[PDB]
Amino acid sequence: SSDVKEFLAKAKEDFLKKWESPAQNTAHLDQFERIKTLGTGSFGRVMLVKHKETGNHYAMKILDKQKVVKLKQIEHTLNEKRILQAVNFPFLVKLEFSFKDNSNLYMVMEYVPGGEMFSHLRRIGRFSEPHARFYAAQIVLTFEYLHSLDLIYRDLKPENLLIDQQGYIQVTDFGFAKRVKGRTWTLCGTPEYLAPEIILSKGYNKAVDWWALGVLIYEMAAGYPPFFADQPIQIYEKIVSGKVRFPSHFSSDLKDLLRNLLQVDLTKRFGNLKNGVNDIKNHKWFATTDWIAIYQRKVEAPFIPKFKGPVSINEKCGKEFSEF
Repeated sequence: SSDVKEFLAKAKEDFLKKWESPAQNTAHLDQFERIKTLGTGSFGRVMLVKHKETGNHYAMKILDKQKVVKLKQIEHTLNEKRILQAVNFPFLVKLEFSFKDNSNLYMVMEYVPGGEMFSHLRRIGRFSEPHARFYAAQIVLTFEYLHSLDLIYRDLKPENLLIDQQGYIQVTDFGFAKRVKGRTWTLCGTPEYLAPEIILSKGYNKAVDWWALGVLIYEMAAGYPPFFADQPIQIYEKIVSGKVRFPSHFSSDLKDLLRNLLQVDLTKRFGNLKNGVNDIKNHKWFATTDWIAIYQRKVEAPFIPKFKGPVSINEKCGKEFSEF
């Protein structure tokens, strides 16, 4: 009943402290040793770095300030960082340090080597229902956490979910996340996951995440998404039709839960009803889920992945990123 209610009061207090005085320049570039490139983002390279004194490894995203200006992403970049430095939940990736210099912004991210659920679902084909359920449980709780903070996630999809070295889920990207009470209108996200009210530009709220959960659950258990096609536009068309076919092996409870998540009518969608998340949590498809044990990372994972161990002399855009 009320153990939940105080956990969330304390979570909000923690979030708001950090959200009202965000932390700045918490480290410096000369503290990290470059190892190699991990990849590329939009504004620059992602580097595997090693903290020179603690020995811990991080994914440091480098962001060219001028390229951020040029791609029209100042506000989104400020906001992403502000959200990341403020949150804290066992299935969310950490922003471990941030800092800036003349040329760049740096986001030193927690680095768990692994491989996305994207690559895993594709090469395994599909997950059994308890396997899907175990991941889904982690997203339910994660959304319950983000939503209590008025944060809409807005980018749920297999590619943003890493399967960690304990086989637990980690949400790895906060690119589209937005803090809003009430409603907002930005068309963003990967087409297969979008709620029809996003596509129709009628404004929408945190309930799109719950539609997107329903999409994810269906994909994990079917091996393919419920709404699909060659072109984004056809995908959008199929969603607005709202004609979901379930595989023959989907249990009754799964189909039941799925009709309530992929539910067009907001007065009926599981998630934002007067009962909120408990409507999902008490749902029959999750009767076997130990919520508390899930949060504590105690449930035995159904699969553990294969182990691994891997600037200008002028100041640029000082005013634009002063809040960074």
